[PDB]
Amino acid sequence: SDPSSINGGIVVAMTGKDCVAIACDLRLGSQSLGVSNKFEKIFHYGHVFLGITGLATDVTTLNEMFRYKTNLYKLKEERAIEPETFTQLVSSSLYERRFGPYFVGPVVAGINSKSGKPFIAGFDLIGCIDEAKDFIVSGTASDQLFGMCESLYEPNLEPEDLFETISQALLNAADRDALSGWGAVVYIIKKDEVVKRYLKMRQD
Amino acid sequence: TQQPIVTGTSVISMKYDNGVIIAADNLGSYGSLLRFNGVERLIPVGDNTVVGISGDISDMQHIERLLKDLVTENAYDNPLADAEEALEPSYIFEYLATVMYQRRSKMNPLWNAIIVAGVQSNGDQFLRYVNLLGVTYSSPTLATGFGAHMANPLLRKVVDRESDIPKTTVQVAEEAIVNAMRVLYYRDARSSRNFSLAIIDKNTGLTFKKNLQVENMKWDFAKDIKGYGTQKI
Amino acid sequence: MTDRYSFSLTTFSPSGKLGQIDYALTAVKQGVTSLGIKATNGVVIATEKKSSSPLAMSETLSKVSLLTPDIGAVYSGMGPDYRVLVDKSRKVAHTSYKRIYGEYPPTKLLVSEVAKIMQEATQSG
Amino acid sequence: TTTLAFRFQGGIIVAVDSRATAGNWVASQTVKKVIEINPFLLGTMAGGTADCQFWETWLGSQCRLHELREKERISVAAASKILSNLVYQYKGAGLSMGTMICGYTRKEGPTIYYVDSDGTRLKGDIFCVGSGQTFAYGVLDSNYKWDLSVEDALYLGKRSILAAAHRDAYSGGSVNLYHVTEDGWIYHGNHDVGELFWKVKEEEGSFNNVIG
Amino acid sequence: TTIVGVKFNNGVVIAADTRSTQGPIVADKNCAKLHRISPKIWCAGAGTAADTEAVTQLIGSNIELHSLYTSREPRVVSALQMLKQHLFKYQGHIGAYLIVAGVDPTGSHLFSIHAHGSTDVGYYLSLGSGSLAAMAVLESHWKQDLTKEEAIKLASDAIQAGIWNDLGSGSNVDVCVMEIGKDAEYLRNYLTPNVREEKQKSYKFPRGTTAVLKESIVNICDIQEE
Amino acid sequence: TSIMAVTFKDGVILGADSRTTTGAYIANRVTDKLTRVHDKIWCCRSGSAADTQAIADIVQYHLELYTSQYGTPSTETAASVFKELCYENKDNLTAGIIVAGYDDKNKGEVYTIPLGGSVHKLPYAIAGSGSTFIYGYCDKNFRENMSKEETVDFIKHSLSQAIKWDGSSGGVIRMVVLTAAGVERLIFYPDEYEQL
Amino acid sequence: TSIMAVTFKDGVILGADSRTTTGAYIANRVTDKLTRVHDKIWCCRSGSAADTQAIADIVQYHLELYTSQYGTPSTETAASVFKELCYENKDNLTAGIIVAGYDDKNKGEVYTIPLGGSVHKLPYAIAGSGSTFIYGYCDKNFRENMSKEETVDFIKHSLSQAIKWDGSSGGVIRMVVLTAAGVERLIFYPDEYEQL
Amino acid sequence: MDIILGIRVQDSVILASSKAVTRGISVLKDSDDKTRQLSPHTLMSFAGEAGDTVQFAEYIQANIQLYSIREDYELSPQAVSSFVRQELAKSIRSRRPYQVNVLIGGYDKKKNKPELYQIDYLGTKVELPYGAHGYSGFYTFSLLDHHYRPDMTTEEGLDLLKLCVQELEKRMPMDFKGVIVKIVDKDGIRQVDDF
Amino acid sequence: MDIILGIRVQDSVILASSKAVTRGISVLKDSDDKTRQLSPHTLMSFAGEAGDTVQFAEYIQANIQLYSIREDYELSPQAVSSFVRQELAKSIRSRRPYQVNVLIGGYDKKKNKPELYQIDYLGTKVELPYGAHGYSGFYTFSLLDHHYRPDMTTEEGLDLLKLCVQELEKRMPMDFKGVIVKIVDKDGIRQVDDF
Amino acid sequence: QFNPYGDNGGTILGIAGEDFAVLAGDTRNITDYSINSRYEPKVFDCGDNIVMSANGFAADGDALVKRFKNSVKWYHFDHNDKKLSINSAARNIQHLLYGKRFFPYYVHTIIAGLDEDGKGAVYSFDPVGSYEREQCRAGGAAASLIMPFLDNQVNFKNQYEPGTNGKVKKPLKYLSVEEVIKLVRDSFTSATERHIQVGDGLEILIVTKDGVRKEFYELKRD
Ligand SMILES: [Mg+2]
Ligand SMILES: [Mg+2]
Ligand SMILES: [Mg+2]
Ligand SMILES: [Mg+2]
Ligand SMILES: [Mg+2]
Ligand SMILES: [Mg+2]
Repeated sequence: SDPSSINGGIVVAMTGKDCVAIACDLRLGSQSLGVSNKFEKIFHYGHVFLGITGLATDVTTLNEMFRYKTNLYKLKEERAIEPETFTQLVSSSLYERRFGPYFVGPVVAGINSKSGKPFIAGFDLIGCIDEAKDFIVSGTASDQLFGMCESLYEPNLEPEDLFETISQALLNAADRDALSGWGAVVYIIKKDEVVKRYLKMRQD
Repeated sequence: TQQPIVTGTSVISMKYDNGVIIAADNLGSYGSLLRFNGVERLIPVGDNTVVGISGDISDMQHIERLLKDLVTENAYDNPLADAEEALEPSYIFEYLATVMYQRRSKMNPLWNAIIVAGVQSNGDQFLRYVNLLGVTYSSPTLATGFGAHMANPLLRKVVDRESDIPKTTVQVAEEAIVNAMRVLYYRDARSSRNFSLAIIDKNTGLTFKKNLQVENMKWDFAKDIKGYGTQKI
Repeated sequence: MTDRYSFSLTTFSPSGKLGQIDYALTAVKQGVTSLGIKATNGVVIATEKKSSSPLAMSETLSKVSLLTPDIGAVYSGMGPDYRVLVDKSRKVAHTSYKRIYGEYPPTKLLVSEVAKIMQEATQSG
Repeated sequence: TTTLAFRFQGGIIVAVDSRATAGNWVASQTVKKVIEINPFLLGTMAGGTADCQFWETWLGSQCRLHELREKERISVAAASKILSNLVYQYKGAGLSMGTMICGYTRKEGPTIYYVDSDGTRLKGDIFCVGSGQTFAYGVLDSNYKWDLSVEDALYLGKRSILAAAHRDAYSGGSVNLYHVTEDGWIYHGNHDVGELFWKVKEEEGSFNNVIG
Repeated sequence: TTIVGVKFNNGVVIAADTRSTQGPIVADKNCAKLHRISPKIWCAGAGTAADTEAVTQLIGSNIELHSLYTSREPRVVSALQMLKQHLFKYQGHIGAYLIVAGVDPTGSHLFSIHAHGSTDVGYYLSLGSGSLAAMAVLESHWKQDLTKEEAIKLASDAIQAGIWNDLGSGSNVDVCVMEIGKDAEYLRNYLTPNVREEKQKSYKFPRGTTAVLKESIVNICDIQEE
Repeated sequence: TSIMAVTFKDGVILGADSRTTTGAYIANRVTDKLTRVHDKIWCCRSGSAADTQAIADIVQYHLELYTSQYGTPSTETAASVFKELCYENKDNLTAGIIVAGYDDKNKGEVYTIPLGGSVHKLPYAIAGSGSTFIYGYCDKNFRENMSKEETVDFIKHSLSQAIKWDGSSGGVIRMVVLTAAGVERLIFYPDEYEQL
Repeated sequence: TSIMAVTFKDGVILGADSRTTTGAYIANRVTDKLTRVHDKIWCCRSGSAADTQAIADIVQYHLELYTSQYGTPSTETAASVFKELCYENKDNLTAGIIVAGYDDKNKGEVYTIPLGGSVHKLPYAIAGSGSTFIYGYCDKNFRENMSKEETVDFIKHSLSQAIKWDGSSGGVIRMVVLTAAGVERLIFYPDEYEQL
Repeated sequence: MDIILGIRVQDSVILASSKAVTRGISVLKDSDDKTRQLSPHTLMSFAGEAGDTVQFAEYIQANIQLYSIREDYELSPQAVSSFVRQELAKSIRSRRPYQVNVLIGGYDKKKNKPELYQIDYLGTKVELPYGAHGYSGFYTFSLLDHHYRPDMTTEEGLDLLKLCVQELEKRMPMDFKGVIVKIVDKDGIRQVDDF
Repeated sequence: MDIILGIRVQDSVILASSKAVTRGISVLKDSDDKTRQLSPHTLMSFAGEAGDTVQFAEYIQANIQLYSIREDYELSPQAVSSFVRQELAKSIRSRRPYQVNVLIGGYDKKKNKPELYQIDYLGTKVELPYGAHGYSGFYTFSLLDHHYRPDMTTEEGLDLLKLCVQELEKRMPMDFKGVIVKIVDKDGIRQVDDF
Repeated sequence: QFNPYGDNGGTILGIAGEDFAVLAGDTRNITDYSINSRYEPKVFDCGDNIVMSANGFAADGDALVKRFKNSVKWYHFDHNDKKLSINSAARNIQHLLYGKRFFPYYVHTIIAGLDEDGKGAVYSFDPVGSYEREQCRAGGAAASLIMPFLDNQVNFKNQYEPGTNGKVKKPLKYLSVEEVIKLVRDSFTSATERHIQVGDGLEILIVTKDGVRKEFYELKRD
């Protein structure tokens, strides 16, 4: 009944020293029934990464929408969109549906190509921006993720240390949520290299 | 299950170095009608306890009779009724707390919030809360209804934790209480200017003050306020 | 009433000329001189305040106008046409950009939006 | 939840998962869903956890009183009916219960009774109860034979819970196995689903849809 | 949320806490609730957080265009009128509760605005879940002819009352001072009385702790030449 | 809310308390409920604050535009504009407005517009939650052609009682006097009117 | 319903209208709402007629049995019996009763028992739907130790206004005077009190 | 309607769909074909609210056939499924949404690969080796999880499908009157007339 | 439970009762016997709410068996049905009524006549040549109205019953997993093990 | 309509060591958005080396603890001052809770102590009396924030030994009382940061063969 918890799933993002990390589970379900273990929730438009939790049809729709908009942006601006600018575009786009919203929990992550500054941001379903220095969480196990991140996180982690921290935050949060899990992906993002890692986890 | 009809608003209280203070206004409201203007909502039990009651007045009057009966009963076959075996604040509270929880458990509550303020045999300050649900808690400052939202923040600036209690005199405590009552009169639509205040001190005993009034009020600044935005005249 | 001019007033002549555009350019030619120079660390735009009367307060007539905090504009030709274009340019900088991306448009894109408005007056009814 | 029990040549196999949830929140992964009524009788726990716990421990007390008075082991028929008659008295009040009362006696042989909080009492060969019951039934129905060995029957029960644990969001944690004989039940260990899944996937070649 | 506004001698000050919540969970511990409508007109918002930021940007955008059109610095009464007529039209469905303050050629001003479109004038105001705790402090210590230093002190003390006593408020105090004939000074994290203590343990993991199935390089670059 | 308007020999006086409540919380204790729609046409507001402010702002706009074209409007005209808004939008409004004004031809006039959007011209009018408690007092004490001082006393005493009994009313008593001489604002504090 | 009881120098007087309505229909226009529970202890009834009649009958029984054993009861005692019934059966009753009586030791006394079942001893009391409109008037005009003629005028004028504004009230004004001299019934007709 | 299954094997996609049409108390028909051919190598089965199912299916069919004529080209299964998803994603926020769940089984002639897409009425799309809608998955997925291999032949797929239908016929309360089975491969679409 | 039928022929009463037992989503059993023998020549089939059905049936069985021992005598079918009706008529105004419908098929050894009684959960009793509960009658009564004769043999009754079950299996949405058939005659009660 | 239940917030945590057990809980008591008390003890010594906390609706919580303490008293009277073992206490509490099955104590109960072999023990109850022995259990408002952290840091879930890459799990080595207290403090510090109902103070009761010891720590008061 509650649209934001029909399909399930989670996203988490963190900042480190000259790097950002964003991660998600792979589950799609119809309430109790598991339907897919390959439903990735992180997308990217150039060097800007977007994770989306919530109602899966809207997750797909918004990804297709932001691909649409960032492609036109690039043609007109003659440059790739930056994380700070994209964050405002997500906010704008969500609020235009103020009284008929997309049931989603977006998360932006990336590094500004000019300043080199790591950036993360979160939103509610209606467009309010949460721009945290440390971490952003979203999805059906957001409470669990808040608990994990709050204790595990420390500032200025190196890329390969940040990977371990965000991976353990996701995994243990997802294992305490019925509607999350069935696999996981972690992106480690530096100024000009991005590594994608699939994690081994319990399949129940 | 019922609904409150005639009601009393905030009861506020706090601990200080040698005892406790408790206060409550003299109004009995009938919805938005300020019906009864001479209602005493602080009820002393002996010379060491004062029970402050908010909420339904008919239930208050019932509780008042229970406490009156409790004193009578304690005196029966009790040569030390006015000495070692007198009623303690802790005895009076525990009795009320038992009654309140039993009544909620029969789905027929006494529609009240109660604060028992007093001083024990060994000189210790007693201050504890109980309500229609049977919920109980203690704190250096306690308040009911609107008092909880407006009085507590002010009273907590004087006594913020346990260690602030010995540093707080009766003059400072009474001042803080009287100011809180003024603030409640400004901001609570079901309050009155007239109130009662009781001090229970381990040295000077029970001082019960009736017919107090909120004074030193600021209203002059109202003359300059015009319209709701653009109006100048 | 109703605007019953739903057809183009600018059309191609046999020689391939768009007469009304050429004539508009003639009106620009008659206008007071304005100029622009780009430096390594800035740009300058300038024009003459041709006062219509000495009793007129020429400070109240702004030929050089702020469009955004980082963009400015100057003109040659018909002043009233310029004034309304500045109004439309300031608004379009907000509606079609700042209210979407949370920042002011780059120079080239605001220019693109102004150009689009001027193009439509060349084809619309 | 996923609980099953089935009769076969070597007695009864009882297999359950271990997960307990409050909404989407996983409260526990270590729930004991097989109640040990006594050394000879087992009960499964689905529906209300307290209701099953409380009343099946109580059932054990009634069974003990029976055999003290009658100097004879209580039948599975009689034991199950004590429970079903009890819950029928509470019908309407809101008890939530779906259980299999399992036992192996001389006069009956291996016997399973499905007992329900609406008062249902059914004797049967294969029962499967919980949010993941449909998944476990599939594996059971296609692989069940009366002449299964104790080793194969134990695996079938384990594999059927695993099937449910994988697909049903509210089933998982670990698998508890029991084998009920005439001389009493025998516990066959706690098996973490996380480790069991990968083990079964490799050895069996199943779950090709999942990347390991 | 706890937000206050206090008039003083030569201007007005507004303040706010920095906690935003979804239910009982703290979403952001250092949220910025002081919004800019124009350089010298600032407002603080309680209620639906998207609505408060959305309605302040829209009016702030239209105020800027109005300022350019009229060649005059924006007035607080204009922001007030535009906000209330927008909010009234949506009959409370836009859940923005604002305290609007600023200076303009007319003088210094302080208003409040409820979501249905009603407005109020005052020398001291408070809004949000911690407004009762804040108003208690304001009613206890406010006087006529406050100085700048006294008003900042009173405003932040009122926010502190909310921080400590209201569960909906917490973390830090943001302040913005708008004085006549001066630039408005935005004091982000004016007070910081809620720094977390050092943890007992470091939870940095040994490298190789997490099990990995696959690694790959993600192509973020565009299609290459040659 | 306790509001009233009373005609007298030299014109009309509007009176009001200053309390605005959200439930039992007093959101504003120094509210100005006497609002100006024209130089010598004012109104007292009761009901939804958002609605009555929205209506008053629209009326002020209408009377400003009327004045630019046709000169000073009558009090009747102002009441008609109020009525038109209240009647036509009765389904979506909660507004009880008293309109009071001074002409030189008509002198002091009072019109009351209750919830439905009907209009009633009266010698004096009372409204707001607190008015219920003073129907008896006002009926017994009102006289026509009172002096300025008598009318101030009548309003002060009336609203004093309304405040005393109604929890939704309180604070200061504001008044606005409308005569040929001009527009005079009066304020009376609790320490004054409570002892009456 | 409009009911009131007022203490004065020589004792106490109870006053009431005579209208009983079923919706907008006046089921009885000559009702006697002043009821006798003892020789010099009477009461005014408001709320459910069935409930207040049932209660009054039970109280009268209790005070009759009290008198047989312990002699004449006090007015306080009568009020306590009323309260006991109203408080203990609050869930199933809709009764607002004013109790008035005359002792020689205590003289005139008035107790009001509102819906909840609480008791309040007062110099005078007002109740019933029509009482809302005369809180202002009664507060301004009541004095302690009035004469019999002054108290009759006070009640007559008060209930006159309550009747004027409340549709649920009307008919005749009945009164019962309780003093050392005895029990006197008074009645006042519309043609008398309407012109006040 | 009720049960619709799908399985993608080595070289083909197999769709199984029930034959029963029940209007409340009576079974009105026991030979209903709950499928439409969108293009020569693309088949769509459907289940949901009465009327809406066929209306939606034929509407999609018309649109794909229109595209095929305009461009003289068959859209890929992926492209068709994306079109269908958008229509349903548009539909869910309409005045009256289409209450229709679909499976799209196609053979991509460019990639020489079978493809199976599962899309529910909300516009939730997933590519799968095997899929179902409604309660069908609850009974069948445990069998498919166990036996499925990506290198299965069409004959092995049909045998695994028979086992799934047998389990449905055993444990489901409703009588769905058997299934119509259709195979989609490089040669197009054909119906298995004995099942 | 679901379908229970009854038919009284020349010299016997035949009761047919479904074998399915469905708890919501799954069919838990497909061999359930929804009948109890009250006395050697009296059989009662039952359908209604879960738990209540068997509880009621066994309660009646115990009472009739108690009477049989006390008096050393078998009550007539009419007498047993009147006892059962009263129990249900008492039950309907209870705190929690038995939600159970029954058919009582008996052979009266005194009159040498078969007898079939239909009683619903309200205590509504009717003696019939053929009867049913729930929706069973809606499908079968038109066939029974046409073919029924009071002088039918037991074999002819079974054939007419097969035609009724076939119509049920065709038009009913639910799969009731066939029926258990039992015959009541002068020699007592026996089960037809192939149907 | 009268609602007999309320929510007083709070969070509790029980951890069983090898030869000890801890039961911790914050000292904040609340209704809605108000603080009732910054120090209202929630974890209680019930005698016989048993500690208990009934978190949730404080009235039902106090009632249950009071009745259990009373049960310990009468256990001594009736059975010759025999020590009530932790397993026996647990079963007794089930019957107290289930006694009100149809009008429940709206609390999540946890007890802690030592079993009859001297090893650490924690038992966890739902509102109607279903219970289980556990190694680790958080209860109340911030339970969902704390348990995943405990799975990772106490049971070493999802942690493997470096170099093996998922093949060898991190071994489950026993934790000292000093190590457990560190994890308890960090759990509540983190919970205080992200949950509005958690704060003010943390009171920990530690149970060993020597008896019951108390430790108090300040928490953030916002
Ligand atoms: Mg999981
Ligand atoms: Mg699962
Ligand atoms: Mg409105
Ligand atoms: Mg007042
Ligand atoms: Mg789908
Ligand atoms: Mg906190």
